[PDB]
Amino acid sequence: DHIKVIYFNGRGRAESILMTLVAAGVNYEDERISFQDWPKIKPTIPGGRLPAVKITDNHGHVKWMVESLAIARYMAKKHHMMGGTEEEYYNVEKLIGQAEDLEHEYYKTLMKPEEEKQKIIKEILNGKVPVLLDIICESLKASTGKLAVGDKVTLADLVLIAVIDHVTDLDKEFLTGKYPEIHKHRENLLASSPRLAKYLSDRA
Amino acid sequence: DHIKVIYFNGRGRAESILMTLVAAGVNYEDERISFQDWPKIKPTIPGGRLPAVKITDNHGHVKWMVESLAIARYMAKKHHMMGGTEEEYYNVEKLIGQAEDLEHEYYKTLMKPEEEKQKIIKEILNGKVPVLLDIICESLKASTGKLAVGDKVTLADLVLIAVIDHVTDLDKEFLTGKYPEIHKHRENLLASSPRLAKYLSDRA
Ligand SMILES: N[C@H](CCC(=O)N[C@@H](CS)C(=O)NCC(=O)O)C(=O)O
Ligand SMILES: N[C@H](CCC(=O)N[C@@H](CS)C(=O)NCC(=O)O)C(=O)O
Repeated sequence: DHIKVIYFNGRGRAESILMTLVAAGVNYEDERISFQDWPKIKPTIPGGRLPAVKITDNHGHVKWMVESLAIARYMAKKHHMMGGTEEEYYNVEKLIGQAEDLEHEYYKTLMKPEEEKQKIIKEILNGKVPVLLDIICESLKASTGKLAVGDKVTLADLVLIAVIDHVTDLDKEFLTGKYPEIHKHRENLLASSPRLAKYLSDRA
Repeated sequence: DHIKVIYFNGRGRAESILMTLVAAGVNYEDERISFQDWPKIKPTIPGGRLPAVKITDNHGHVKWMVESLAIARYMAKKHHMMGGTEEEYYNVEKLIGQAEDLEHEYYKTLMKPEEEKQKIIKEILNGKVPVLLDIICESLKASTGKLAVGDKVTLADLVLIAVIDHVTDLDKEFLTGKYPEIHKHRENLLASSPRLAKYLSDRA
């Protein structure tokens, strides 16, 4: 199957999809759409929104998928990255939900004039952000292995790395000297997934 | 097992958990915590946040669960409400993600003075809300059965009903004469789940 991932230029919602395929060792085509080209392409995308995934097989079948984390969960399940038991499934989902909570705080800062952007950053960094980082640390602490859940890569590992990258976009040193569990998780994940480490280093 | 669901007084994040147990016919204890009693109870809750679920078996084991939709997904999976195939799993998750997007627009209106609350309501109702309602309508259209995904209740059905209830909290008539798929889905769901219909009618 040819898998084409269609998104805007950056690590936004598509990152969960990209990292899942990378970690699972699945080949795919990147299609980054520029702001200027979007109006033309928008009507050709079922549902008119990105990320979208177009899967084409060698017998002419075309499957369109939308909703970034639903795509990511589907692919993760296919490649045994959603937990091997019900309990591990719950713990995978628990960390995804916590990471997504944190992501929504980050979202508050987007498409705002610099002036109120810094006010929001200060608000969230003095409010919900450290609360969620600690809660995530507790989730990581409870793992029986080196990763979010056990010793094998799950979607939870991938969503966490992406959201932490957004936190450090807001304040580069926010995690410095703090949250040892999150730092250790990043080390362990990159150690366990050379494919992901290479991907993260290569990223434009 | 005794299942105790702990939340604040209302339909907020706990609703997905409550509706899942109701639809699956699982008995549980409701524990609603008042604003005034929260400070005392907060330290006794692992992670210090609600919803939380405490499950106690008849051999003294105590299991604590947090993160509302991770709990809901876990319970839904246990009771065959997350899809019967990978494709149905994806479609369940697609509608959950769409419904949660809509929920986050609703969240924008919370804990705001009446003045800017109405400005935000007008903004979202003229912006992302109708966009997401239509996208949800398309998801429903693509079902092979009467419900969100097939003919049997899934977590997607339940999350959708709860989020639509929040939209109508903001504007009672927003769906009137519009979004026929959403109206039909509500009818079909209540028809298919007398347990849920009774629960929704009884709600305080
Ligand atoms: N629930 C999201 C929704 C994606 C979304 O918000 N897409 C926006 C990203 S800019 C979009 O494509 N918007 C407007 C447009 O397509 O014109 C997902 O994770 O896929
Ligand atoms: N991701 C959410 C997080 C829940 C949450 O935001 N809980 C708030 C609801 S008011 C809370 O308990 N907050 C503050 C406190 O416990 O003092 C979930 O769905 O469970």
